[PDB]
Amino acid sequence: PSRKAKVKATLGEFDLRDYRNVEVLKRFLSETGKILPRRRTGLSAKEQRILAKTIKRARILGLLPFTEKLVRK
Amino acid sequence: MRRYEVNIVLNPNLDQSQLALEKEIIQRALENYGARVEKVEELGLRRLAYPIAKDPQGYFLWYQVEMPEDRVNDLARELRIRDNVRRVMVVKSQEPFLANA
Amino acid sequence: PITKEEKQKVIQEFARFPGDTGSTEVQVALLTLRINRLSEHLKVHKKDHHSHRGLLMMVGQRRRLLRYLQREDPERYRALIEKLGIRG
Amino acid sequence: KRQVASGRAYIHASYNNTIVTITDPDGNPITWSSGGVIGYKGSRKGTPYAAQLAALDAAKKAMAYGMQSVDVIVRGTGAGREQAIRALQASGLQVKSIVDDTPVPHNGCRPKKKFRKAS
RNA sequence: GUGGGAGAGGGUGGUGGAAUUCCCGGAGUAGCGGUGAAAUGCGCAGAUACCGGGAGGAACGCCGAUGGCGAAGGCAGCCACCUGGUCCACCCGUGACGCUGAGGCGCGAAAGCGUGGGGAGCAAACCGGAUUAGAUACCCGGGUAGUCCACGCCCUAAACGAUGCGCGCUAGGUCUCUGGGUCUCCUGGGGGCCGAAGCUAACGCGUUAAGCGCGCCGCCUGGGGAGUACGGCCGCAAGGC
Ligand SMILES: [K+]
Ligand SMILES: [K+]
Ligand SMILES: [K+]
Ligand SMILES: [K+]
Ligand SMILES: [Mg+2]
Ligand SMILES: [Mg+2]
Ligand SMILES: [Mg+2]
Ligand SMILES: [Mg+2]
Ligand SMILES: [Mg+2]
Ligand SMILES: [Mg+2]
Ligand SMILES: [Mg+2]
Ligand SMILES: [Mg+2]
Ligand SMILES: [Mg+2]
Ligand SMILES: [Mg+2]
Ligand SMILES: [Mg+2]
Ligand SMILES: [Mg+2]
Ligand SMILES: [Mg+2]
Ligand SMILES: [Mg+2]
Ligand SMILES: [Mg+2]
Ligand SMILES: [Mg+2]
Ligand SMILES: [Mg+2]
Ligand SMILES: [Mg+2]
Ligand SMILES: [Mg+2]
Ligand SMILES: [Mg+2]
Ligand SMILES: [Mg+2]
Ligand SMILES: [Mg+2]
Ligand SMILES: [Mg+2]
Ligand SMILES: [Mg+2]
Ligand SMILES: [Mg+2]
Ligand SMILES: [Mg+2]
Ligand SMILES: [Mg+2]
Ligand SMILES: [Mg+2]
Ligand SMILES: [Mg+2]
Ligand SMILES: [Mg+2]
Ligand SMILES: [Mg+2]
Ligand SMILES: [Mg+2]
Ligand SMILES: [Mg+2]
Ligand SMILES: [Mg+2]
Ligand SMILES: [Mg+2]
Ligand SMILES: [Mg+2]
Ligand SMILES: [Mg+2]
Ligand SMILES: [Mg+2]
Ligand SMILES: [Mg+2]
Ligand SMILES: [Mg+2]
Ligand SMILES: [Mg+2]
Ligand SMILES: [Mg+2]
Ligand SMILES: [Mg+2]
Ligand SMILES: [Mg+2]
Ligand SMILES: [Mg+2]
Ligand SMILES: [Mg+2]
Ligand SMILES: [Mg+2]
Repeated sequence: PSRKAKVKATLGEFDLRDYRNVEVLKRFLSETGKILPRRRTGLSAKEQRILAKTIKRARILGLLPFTEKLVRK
Repeated sequence: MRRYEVNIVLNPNLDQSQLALEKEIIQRALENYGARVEKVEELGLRRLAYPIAKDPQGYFLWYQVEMPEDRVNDLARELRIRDNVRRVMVVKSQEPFLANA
Repeated sequence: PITKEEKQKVIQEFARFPGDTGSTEVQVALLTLRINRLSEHLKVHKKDHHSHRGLLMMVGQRRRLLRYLQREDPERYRALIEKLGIRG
Repeated sequence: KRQVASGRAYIHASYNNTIVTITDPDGNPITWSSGGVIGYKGSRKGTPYAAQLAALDAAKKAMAYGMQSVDVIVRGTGAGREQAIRALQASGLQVKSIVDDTPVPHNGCRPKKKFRKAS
């Protein structure tokens, strides 16, 4: 049910369309380089849709990873 | 005449002279396509999330400019000829969309 | 695209009177500008059909407006055709 | 005879066979084992017990090179992955980290008919 | 018209990473693969597994959904350019300029055809291995056209909501997309579920009508024969109407 914490509630004022801010977009990624779903981010439809393309831009720039490796399995 | 943002990631192993020459070529190409610069933010070398050109780091440059649209792509090609320049991304400027306000 | 300055230019050029923004002549002139722009866009990129359909719809709308003008006042109809250079 | 004393261990586990390859921290292999290395020949290679035997055999072969600490790397979803994990975990070799690095594509190539109804 | 809005709507160019295959090198040894179980196959000319580098083609993981867009087919990495449709607010302009639509014309998944190119993966036909009473199959190892691209044809479908288009009227509740606003909520457009009246043979439909009405087009008149024959038109052919 993802009752741990919401990324939006665990954050303050920030720009969703900013693709250069890495320390904020790192929080929206999972343990892997995948994009967190709606239940983890706690965003809306439009917010999630903008976040998707901004994360893709940050990945192409080389700031966010396309994929990572799971640890402690 | 639209407003754009240019992100240029190049080799962080360049010395000051080679970096100065690369930035000189960048400014010269911007003048050759009529790109009026409004501001600039040079973040320096930063750690990449994945190796680009066999290098775990990259030197970043950002330019907010205003230029005619018809040659925007035609400018991007000119910035990809330099072997030191390894990433060029041009994005139309957009107003910030703030969340949790 | 079509900026606001060109739109206001053609509107004030084909306005029946200062303030008129929706008369038949203004609509036909705007449709003609859009049609010429789309034809110049479709000379190249000739594989685009979804915009070709919009071109067909604009042509039909302009033809219907010109038919209405022909029915009501043929003088302004001939004047509009002479100013825009339509019908070949 | 290299005396590595610290390396990595790749475990390629499939529904038909599980193979363990012990390499150096740079990826170059030293020794390895699988279900075919053990007396098992046919389908018995896709067995968790066979995977345990292969892991222990590769571990004992790595003992010849005097290796103590390992970094396990897991690839592929097959019967016997966790059994090989538990075999290498208590085999004299110190397991420092377990990493699942199964290569997942971004829907690039078309799979076989056996793996169709997907992309 | 003015000012705003959202979108995998379309076309062109460029560009990103993961993966598969192949090649080069390093390291390394007795099998890998595959199945209910096996064999063909590949491996001492050193495979499989591992690391690094290179090439190439094709498709875009998470986001992603019961979601969005389009007239339908259909559209899913990213960036730029060109471009279509659409919604809302203001009540601003024209002043019935509207609806439908036989023909005509254009678009039209996949497969197929022509020319040229491309060809990694997949894979009709086919070459084999198994299975079986037999296996011209399901299973397994290979593999051509093709899938891909450009241009030109082909007009088919479970082309499906099995529900033609437009307008008006007729209880609501709830979920959601997207605006606007006095932003508990109201209002507009779109996508779902449950249901008033009502309809239906029933299942079910029910402000996204299959309800109540109106306008216009298409089509049906028992089944097989048969979407066959003949004729005509179109098509290089396959064939289609
Ligand atoms: K053999
Ligand atoms: K849908
Ligand atoms: K050929
Ligand atoms: K609102
Ligand atoms: Mg370069
Ligand atoms: Mg096996
Ligand atoms: Mg699009
Ligand atoms: Mg080799
Ligand atoms: Mg083989
Ligand atoms: Mg082979
Ligand atoms: Mg042999
Ligand atoms: Mg030999
Ligand atoms: Mg291989
Ligand atoms: Mg490699
Ligand atoms: Mg090739
Ligand atoms: Mg999905
Ligand atoms: Mg729609
Ligand atoms: Mg469909
Ligand atoms: Mg009025
Ligand atoms: Mg009046
Ligand atoms: Mg119509
Ligand atoms: Mg018709
Ligand atoms: Mg077709
Ligand atoms: Mg086709
Ligand atoms: Mg062909
Ligand atoms: Mg060919
Ligand atoms: Mg094959
Ligand atoms: Mg086959
Ligand atoms: Mg056979
Ligand atoms: Mg039988
Ligand atoms: Mg027999
Ligand atoms: Mg081949
Ligand atoms: Mg042929
Ligand atoms: Mg359907
Ligand atoms: Mg229908
Ligand atoms: Mg029927
Ligand atoms: Mg509604
Ligand atoms: Mg119901
Ligand atoms: Mg009733
Ligand atoms: Mg009932
Ligand atoms: Mg309807
Ligand atoms: Mg109705
Ligand atoms: Mg009869
Ligand atoms: Mg019949
Ligand atoms: Mg009949
Ligand atoms: Mg037929
Ligand atoms: Mg026929
Ligand atoms: Mg005939
Ligand atoms: Mg003929
Ligand atoms: Mg035939
Ligand atoms: Mg035939």
